Amino acid sequence: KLTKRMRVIREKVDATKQYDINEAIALLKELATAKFVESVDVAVNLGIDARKSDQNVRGATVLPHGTGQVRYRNDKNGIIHTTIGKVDFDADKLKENLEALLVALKKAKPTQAKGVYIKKVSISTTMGAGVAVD
Amino acid sequence: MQVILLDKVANLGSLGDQVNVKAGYARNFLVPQGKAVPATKKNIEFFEARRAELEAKLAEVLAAANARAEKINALETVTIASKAGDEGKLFGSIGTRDIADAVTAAGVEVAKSEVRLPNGVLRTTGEHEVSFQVHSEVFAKVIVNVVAE
Amino acid sequence: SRVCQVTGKRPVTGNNRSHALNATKRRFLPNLHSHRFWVESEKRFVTLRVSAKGMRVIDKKGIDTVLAELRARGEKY
Amino acid sequence: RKQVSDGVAHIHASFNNTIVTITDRQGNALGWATAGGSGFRGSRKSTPFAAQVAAERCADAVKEYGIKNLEVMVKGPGPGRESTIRALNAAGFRITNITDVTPIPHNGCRPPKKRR
RNA sequence: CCAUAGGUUAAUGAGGCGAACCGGGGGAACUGAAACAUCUAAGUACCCCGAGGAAAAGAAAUCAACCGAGAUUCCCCCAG
RNA sequence: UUGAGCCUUGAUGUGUAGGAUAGGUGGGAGGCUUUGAAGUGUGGACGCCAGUCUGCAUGGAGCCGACCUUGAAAUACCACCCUUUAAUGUUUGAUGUUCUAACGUUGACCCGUAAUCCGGGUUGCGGACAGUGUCUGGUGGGUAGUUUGACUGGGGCGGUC
RNA sequence: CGCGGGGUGGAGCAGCCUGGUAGCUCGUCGGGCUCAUAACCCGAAGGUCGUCGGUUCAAAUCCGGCCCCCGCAACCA
RNA sequence: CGCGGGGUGGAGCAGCCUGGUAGCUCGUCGGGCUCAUAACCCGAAGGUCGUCGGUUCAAAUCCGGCCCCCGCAACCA
Ligand SMILES: [Mg+2]
Ligand SMILES: [Mg+2]
Ligand SMILES: [Mg+2]
Ligand SMILES: [Mg+2]
Ligand SMILES: [Mg+2]
Ligand SMILES: [Mg+2]
Ligand SMILES: [Mg+2]
Ligand SMILES: [Mg+2]
Ligand SMILES: [Mg+2]
Ligand SMILES: [Mg+2]
Ligand SMILES: [Mg+2]
Repeated sequence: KLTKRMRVIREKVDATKQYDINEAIALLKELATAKFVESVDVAVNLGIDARKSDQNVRGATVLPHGTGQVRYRNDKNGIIHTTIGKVDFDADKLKENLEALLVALKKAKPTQAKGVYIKKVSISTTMGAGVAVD
Repeated sequence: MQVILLDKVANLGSLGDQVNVKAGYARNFLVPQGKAVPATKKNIEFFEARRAELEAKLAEVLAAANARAEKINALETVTIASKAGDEGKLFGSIGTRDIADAVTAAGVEVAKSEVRLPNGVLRTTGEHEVSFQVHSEVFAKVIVNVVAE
Repeated sequence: SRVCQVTGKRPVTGNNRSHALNATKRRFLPNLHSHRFWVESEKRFVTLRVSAKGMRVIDKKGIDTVLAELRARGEKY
Repeated sequence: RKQVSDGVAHIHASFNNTIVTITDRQGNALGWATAGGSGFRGSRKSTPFAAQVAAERCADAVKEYGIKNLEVMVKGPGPGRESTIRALNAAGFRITNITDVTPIPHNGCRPPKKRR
C-alpha cells in the first residue's frame, strides 16, 4: 500500500496526538513535499445533526492572509470543509486564518444543536498528515 | 491490594514487585505462605533495604538447594513390592504417603507435600514415574518400578 | 450471638416499609462469616467470627494489631 | 469451508423419499439434499428421477468443500438406490467404492402388522 | 520437637435483694381519624441489661449573621 | 474459547451514463520509480463469481493528472468521515475444564478424655460451587390487619342514588 | 405519561435499518386432467409502498408531524 | 310477581351491539348420471323477520304493550 513518501508523511507527525494551535502551524512545512505550493483545507466536525435541516451551518468567512474570502457548508454527515490559503503563507498567518474560522462557526451556532459543538478540529495540506488541533 | 512480594510468583512477580492482586489471593495464599507481605508504609522499608540487599538472595540459593534436591538419590529409582493379586492387580493401592516414606529411607529425604502421582494412584504392577516437586519450576523424574510381591 | 469480634457489630432492627408504606418490624443482621486468620507472631491459625467489613479492617491494620484490641476487650480468640 | 479432501456420500433411499447426505470420512455432515426438498412433492417424490435431482443438488453445496473422490453408502429399498449413484457420478466424482449399509436385524424387534 | 490447648493450686473481685428516678437494648394494641391501611395512640405499656446518689449529657468540625454570642443541664417566653 | 465498546492499521463499497466489484466531501495537478520498474508464472484472500486484491520472483526501472462519456472525479497524493469488514493492542462480561489455599465435611484416625457433644491435629473427598448477610423481581390465606354503602311500607332479592 | 417501535394487491409477511431497481403465500380463470370425480400440475389476473411536507440527481427508505395498532413499565388527584 | 335471553323461508341456526343492502347447512322443485333408487354433479325458487303501536328520511334491528317458549328466582322465622 504505502511507500517512500506516504509513510514518512505519517512517521514525522504523532498520529495519536492533538497539537496546540501554535504547534500545528509550524510543523506543516515538514509534510508539503511536492514540486508546487500546496494549500491547507480545514476539517471541522460540527456536533450538529446533518439529518436535521433546522441545524444546517452555512456561511462565508474572510481570510486575513487570503489564498481571499472562502465559502463553506458541511456534508450530509456532520463535517464541514474549506481552505485557509497557501501552505507557504507563514505559520502565524494560518494561525490568524484558523482561529478566524472557529469563531465564524460558533458565529453560526444552530438553536437545536444539542451537544458539544466542535469536538475535534483538524487541518492538513495537499499531501498532508492527519493533524488535529486543541 | 498492593502487596509487595517475597518470592517468584509464577505469573506476575519477580521478588520485589508492588503488584496489585485481588484481596482473596493475598490474604489466604500469599500472606500465610510467605510468598508476599502487605505493603503498608513501614513494612515496605523493611524489605527495600534490609531484605532486598541480603535476605532476597538468601532464598535464591535455597532454590539452589532445590537444585541440590533434584539429585539427593543416586540411582534415582525406588522399587516397592507390596502384597497384590494375580496378573498384576495390587491388593491395597499405595499412595503419596508411602512414597514419601520410600524415598526418604532410600535417598531423597522428602516430605509428603513434595510427592506427586501424575498417573492415578498406582494400582498396576510395573513402570511408573513419580515426578517429585523439588521446586515449583524444576522437578524430578524418579522412575518407580512397582513389582507384584 | 451474631456479634462480630472486630467491629463489634450486632443485629440492629428496623422497619420494612412496603409500597403502601406499611411498617413491619424486620431485623438487620451483620454479614458474619467464620474466617480463619494467619498470625505471623504465633505462627498458627486464629479463628475469629468476623463480618465482611471486619475483614477489610484486619486487612488495613495488622492481624495482631486487631487481636491486641480484642485482648484488651477480654475476648477469647 | 475448511477444504476437506474426501468424504462419504450416504444415500437413504426409503420408499417415499431419498435424503442424500454427503459427509466426510469421519461421519460429520457437510451438506445434504432431499428428493422432497428439491420440488417434486407427493407422488413424484417417490421416483428415481426425484432421487436423481436430489443427488444433483447435493453435488453443489459441497463445492465449497471440494471433495474430489468419495465412497458411497446406500441404505434402504427405495425407488432410488441406483438412479442416485448415476447422477452422483455424472456430477464429477470418483467413486472409490460402493457399499450397502441396509440395516437388517437377525429377527430382532417385531415389525408392524399394517396395510390391509 | 519446641510450643500451645488443657490440667492443678493460691490471691483479689464479682454473684443476690431493693420503691421510684436514670441511661441503653427490644417494643405492642385497644384508641383517634366518627370505617380503615399511611398516621395517631407511643417510643407509651411491658420485657431485658447496667449504674449511681443522682444518672445522663458536656467544653463546639455549635449558632448567628456578615454585627456578634461563646460547654452541657433546667425553668418561663418565643409559639401553639 | 467466545460477545461487546474502542485504538492503530488495512480492506469495503459493480442503478445507470460506462476504459472503473466509483459513498459523500474535498485541498490541489504531480505523484510515481532504480530506500531494485511495466507486464506475468502460480496460489491465497475477496466475490452480486462483474472484476478487485496480491506474496515471491524470472523480468529490470517504468508507470501516468485535468483531457472524454457522470447527478461525482480520478484511494496519482492527502484530509475529515459513512455502510461493510481484518490483524493486533486494551477494556470489562458470559461459558467450559483444571488447580488448592478460602469455605464445607452429620468420612477415617489421634489427643484433650474413662465423653456418640465440642475444639485442636493429621488425612481423604468436595471446592471457589455450597451456604450466610444487604439489595432485588416472582410466588405466597401459611399468617396478620382490615373493608365489604344507604334508601326500602321488616331485612333479603330487584330497583334507585 | 413517555420510551420503543411497527403500518405494504383481499389478506398474513418481505424488502426499508445501510437512498434509485416492490417480491412472497393463500382467496379467483383458462386449462391440462381422466371412461370419470377426486387430487395433482402448468400460465394468467391483482399494492407505485397508510397520509402530507422538507433535504436530494433520484425518497418505500433519511428527517419532521397526523391517524393509529399496539409492547409494556408505569399508575398515590 | 321479579331478573335475563329468545321468536327470522318447510327444519336447525347467523344477521340486531354500531338502523338504509338478510346468509349458511338440510329439505323442496327442475335437469343429468344409472337398468332403477340412494349417493354424486348443475340450476333456481322460497322469509308477513311472533304481534300491535310509536321514534325516524328509513325499523328484523331502537323503545313500549300483549301472546308463546327457556333458564334463574319464589328467601329468614
Ligand atoms: Mg394403528
Ligand atoms: Mg448487683
Ligand atoms: Mg377509629
Ligand atoms: Mg451506689
Ligand atoms: Mg456522669
Ligand atoms: Mg461523658
Ligand atoms: Mg469574628
Ligand atoms: Mg384473613
Ligand atoms: Mg383496629
Ligand atoms: Mg338498610
Ligand atoms: Mg338418482
